Amino acid sequence: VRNGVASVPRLTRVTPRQDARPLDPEGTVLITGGTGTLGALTARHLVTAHGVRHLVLVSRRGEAPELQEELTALGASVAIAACDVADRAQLEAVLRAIPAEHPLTAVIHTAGVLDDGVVTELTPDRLATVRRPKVDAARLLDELTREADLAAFVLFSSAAGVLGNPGQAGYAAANAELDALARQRNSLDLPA
Repeated sequence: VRNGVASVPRLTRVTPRQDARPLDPEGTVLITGGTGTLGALTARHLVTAHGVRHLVLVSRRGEAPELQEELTALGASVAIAACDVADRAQLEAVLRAIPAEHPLTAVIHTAGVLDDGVVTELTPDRLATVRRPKVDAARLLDELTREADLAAFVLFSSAAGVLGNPGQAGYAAANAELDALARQRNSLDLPA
């Protein structure tokens, strides 16, 4: 209910507009959780379709030999370091390790851990744990890369935050906060 008028949320079909700024091929793109299946898929998509030969993967383990070799074969030089995207100092160090000759051209955020639980079984620790590597990590990416040459700021939210899924209240909160941060970045005219 805004200014006396009530409205209801409905999903409407969207015809995509081809107005977004294209990515710079000879730059680097950040992909959080690249070692994961979603991160590896996004990295392969960026290498194949967009022809990007520089990629940085941020994950807890910090290693992904199969994707590293796959992107090395295709000609993409990939630098991976052990860093949680939620933590500040490690993320700053990793983004400092990005070569000056290949600035960060785009940001992709697919980091996510599932701790699904019912409300009667819900505790604040689960909320903090689920919102750290997804919401706080995206906040850190927006905070540090607000000056960089960004054309894509991808946030891998889930249907729990929009449609609603039983037993995924913290996950839904994280997804909706990701949507809110993306809207905040878009209102600034930064890509999101």
